[PDB]
Amino acid sequence: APVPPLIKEATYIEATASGYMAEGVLNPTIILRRGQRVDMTLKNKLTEPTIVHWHGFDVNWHNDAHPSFAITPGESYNYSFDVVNRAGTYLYHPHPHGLTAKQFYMGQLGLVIVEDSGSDLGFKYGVNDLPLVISDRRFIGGAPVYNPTPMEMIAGFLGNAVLVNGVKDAVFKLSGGSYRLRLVNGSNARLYMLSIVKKNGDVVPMRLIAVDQGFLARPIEVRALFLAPAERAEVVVELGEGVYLLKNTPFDPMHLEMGHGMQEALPEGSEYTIATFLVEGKGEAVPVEALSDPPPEPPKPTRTRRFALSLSGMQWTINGMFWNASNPLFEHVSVEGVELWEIVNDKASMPHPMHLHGFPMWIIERKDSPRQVAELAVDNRGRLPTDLGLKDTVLIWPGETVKIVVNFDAKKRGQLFPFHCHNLEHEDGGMMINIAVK
Ligand SMILES: [Cu+2]
Ligand SMILES: [Cu+2]
Repeated sequence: APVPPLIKEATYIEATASGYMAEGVLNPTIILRRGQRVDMTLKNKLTEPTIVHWHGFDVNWHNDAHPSFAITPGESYNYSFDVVNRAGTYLYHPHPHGLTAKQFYMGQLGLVIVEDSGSDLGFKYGVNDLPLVISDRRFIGGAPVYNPTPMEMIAGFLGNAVLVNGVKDAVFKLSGGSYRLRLVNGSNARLYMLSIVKKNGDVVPMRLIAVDQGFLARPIEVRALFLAPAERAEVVVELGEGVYLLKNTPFDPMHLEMGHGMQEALPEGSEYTIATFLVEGKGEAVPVEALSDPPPEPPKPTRTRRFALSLSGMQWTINGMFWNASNPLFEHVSVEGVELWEIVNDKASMPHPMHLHGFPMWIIERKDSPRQVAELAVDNRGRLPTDLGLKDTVLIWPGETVKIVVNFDAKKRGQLFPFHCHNLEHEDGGMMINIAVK
């Protein structure tokens, strides 16, 4: 069961080409307590600028940290803030404009686990509480390469092999029993439709217990789940003796941005094995029923804002806007109070996992979703099981409209927070804008 080692005291971290180094260990999982103080210094050991982003964290833009605060090689940057996020699985990764995709892909990506009273639900990290960070790489000669062509910058860079926690053909030797699996899409662009199945047997139901920003009100059994870049989904499964497989099952990738898609070595919608679970012996049963940290009801919006996701020529845009490299402080959108955002993805487009920094989002409704998505919805608002928890990254399919509500807390007025697609090629391509809180 190869998973990232834990790091209790993350006071110092170095950004290296192979990933974050702290205490001699690469990309360790930073575990924190809701309410505790974080204080750590980032040192840039790269040959280019960089900055760490605490994905999904409620912090000020200085501790976000905003792309404009990126540091040069040799410099350091200090983060100091109180952890006010709910128990959940978050991430820490690079955010320098134009260089994020490569740094991320070459190795810079770690997990941030926030714990609170009773959040471990009886599971032990590294034993039966397993984070599965799924990523893909394009191997040439057995080594990963990141050489996106202009067309791949438009569509997203897809690898020809999928890894779990940095391991190719990932295999887990487990004992029979209950397992909490923290599914994390750590890929640059690849979308997954995840299912757990008994080898040459049936699909194993997964009980979804948490997403990006924490626990759901109650567990929700699902058979498959879409997981786009940066989305997180924690599920509980009961494994008996035998062989189980974490797989990608068939779906329509909907690459309609430039005709109908390009030739791929490992088709996004093809069936393939992500990880193998060799379950042998009798292990511990961990009863899960009550999740004691429900998500709050969404607030009442006083203003509706429409967002159009479109490809303008060779430039991905949001309401026609895109990042201004010459002015990283440009205020694309001025917001205040509680707003309802209607995010509409063009038909001649591709799925985009939109992510908002600094403020979590409540998913209100999905409309005009493709059938493969509509069939998975569990309420009359077209919402998916993952849409039922508080989120920070949501997938919007071509032709689909996803409505979300966000509380732009007045406490953060005067600060800038990025709103962008988490497909890293799109992000580096400029599909990111600043949200200015007023
Ligand atoms: Cu973020
Ligand atoms: Cu995108």
